[PDB]
This record gives sequence, C-alpha cells and structure tokens, in this order.
Amino acid sequence: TVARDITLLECVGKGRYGEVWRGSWQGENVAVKIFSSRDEKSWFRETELYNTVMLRHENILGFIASDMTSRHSSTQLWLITHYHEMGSLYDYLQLTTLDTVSCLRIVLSIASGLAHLHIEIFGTQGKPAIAHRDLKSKNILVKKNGQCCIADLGLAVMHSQSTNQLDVGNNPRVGTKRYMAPEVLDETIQVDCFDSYKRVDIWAFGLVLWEVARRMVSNGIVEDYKPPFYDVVPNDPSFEDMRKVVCVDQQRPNIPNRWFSDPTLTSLAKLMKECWYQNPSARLTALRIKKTLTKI
Ligand SMILES: COc1cc(-c2cncc(-c3ccc(N4CCNCC4)cc3)c2)cc(OC)c1OC
Repeated sequence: TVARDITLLECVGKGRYGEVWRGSWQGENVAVKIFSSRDEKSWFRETELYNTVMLRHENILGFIASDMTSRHSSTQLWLITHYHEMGSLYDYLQLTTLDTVSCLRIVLSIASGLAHLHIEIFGTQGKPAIAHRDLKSKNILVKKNGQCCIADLGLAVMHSQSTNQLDVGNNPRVGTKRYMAPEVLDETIQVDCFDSYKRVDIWAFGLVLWEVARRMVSNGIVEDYKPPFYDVVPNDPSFEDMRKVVCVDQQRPNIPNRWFSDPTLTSLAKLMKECWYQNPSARLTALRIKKTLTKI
C-alpha cells in the first residue's frame, strides 16, 4: 500500500476536518490528508469520486491514493495527493502581488477546473456533473506554472442526466459560512434542483475572484489581502452573522474605485457582480465565466 510506505515530515494544516501533511513517498513529496473518524463520510465521498469517476484535470488536485484501516480500537483514513509546495491561494496572496498576466492565469485556471467539475461528459471518459459546495481560497492550491487547482471534494454532489439521479449523500458537514450564498443562508435554496448547487459554487467563485483581483497591481496601486466580508463580520462568523449581512442588508464586497481605471479589473468587476445576484437563476455559469475570461 502507498500509505505504509509514506513518511510524514510536516503538518501544513490542522482543523475541524482533520490534518494535512507533507510526506515522502518513494523519494517524492506527497500531500496526506488524515480525516477525523467523525468525518468518515467526506473521506468516502472524495475517494469514490477519484477512484470510480476517474476525475482528472490540470486544475483539479491530483489523486494518487486512498487508504483506510479500521479495528474496534481505531480507524485511520488517509487521502494522498500531489504536493504543491506553494500552498493555498489564501497563503500565496498574502505574500505576493500580481500583474495582469498572472492574475488572469489564476482566475482562468479556477474557472476551467470549476467548469470541468460542472459539465457532464458522457460514456467512455464518462463523468457526471459535479458541484463542489465548499469553494474558497483555502481550497485552491497554487502550482509552480502559475496556475491553480481546486481541492477538497468531501461535500461534492453529483448528477447524471442519462439516469435522473441526484447523489447528495448523508454528510453532517456543511459549507464554510463566510462563503455561503443568500439562498443557503435564508434556506430558500431549491434542495431538489441540481442546478441550485452549481449556482452556490458560482456565488463562492465570485468572492474568490474579488480576493484575487485586490492583489493585482494597477497604476502603482494595490490593496492588501482580505477575506470576503472582513469589515462586517468577525473571524469564524456564525450562520446568523452571515444571514444579517448577506440576506437582510444585501451587502456585497466593495469594489474599489481604482479598478475602473484599469480595463482588466473593470472586466473582472462586472463578472464578480454577475456571480452575486440575489436571484440564483440570474448568475452566470462556470462555462460562461470561462469564455468571458478567455476573451481577455
Ligand atoms: C485544501 O485541501 C487540501 C490541500 C492539500 C495540499 C496539497 N499540497 C500542498 C498543500 C499545502 C502546502 C503548504 C501549505 N502551507 C501554508 C501554511 N504555511 C506554509 C505551508 C499549505 C498547503 C496542501 C492536500 C489535500 O488532501 C491531500 C487537501 O484536502 C483534499
């Protein structure tokens, strides 16, 4: 097994979810995610997407292996992937500023990964449509070629159109609250429409776009890194804090005045806005976002 042969070198993240480690396998770095015994359903879900759907793309974090052992005494659950030494988009944006080329390359690579997840491809290379449900800057990793890939499919839901089957799962985990869409916060989300879940991803994508664009330099000016809604909610905000801001007050992240002196940041401001409509059916699709980014 890949797991018995791996040496854990350093913990690069710990949380409610479990732990992610840098490890060594056959002389190469790998990333190991060790799940809490209480998050067992996430491990299975992510595993079965990778091992049964054969989900593979430049902009989706690359699967190597998955291992589990269980006795009455204890259960260990490991997901092993490629290691990206630059870390998350969240870590990266704190240390670094961007130019037009490197900003476009980041947001274009996210949109490609998301569109690949959302689109149903039939038959031989087959794949159902997949919604992520926890998109955020921490779940995006930065590669050395300046592109990004999307990680963490523990909450993903699938839909096949050859069948009429929606696979939600029975997972007690739910999204990161800061990135939750209006319809999730006010509970008007159409829980039996698969498209509802894609539109929730598009909302979160818009917030990530905002995060990245802030760090693009324009006419000698740049903002510091902030997470969405930094000015109106505390760290680790509650469901209710987010509901007041997003539903009741209808707030969206502020667009700095300086962006409208730059053609690219101007084009990105318009996309962001079309991800954030209160009405989910009015939001753009992942494919359209990709096409619009391609046009610049
Ligand atoms: C976002 O979730 C994941 C991320 C990674 C992952 C893969 N490759 C590199 C990193 C990574 C490396 C360094 C950092 N740093 C941030 C803090 N200080 C510097 C190091 C962060 C993330 C993380 C692997 C995962 O499943 C295996 C995983 O869950 C599916």
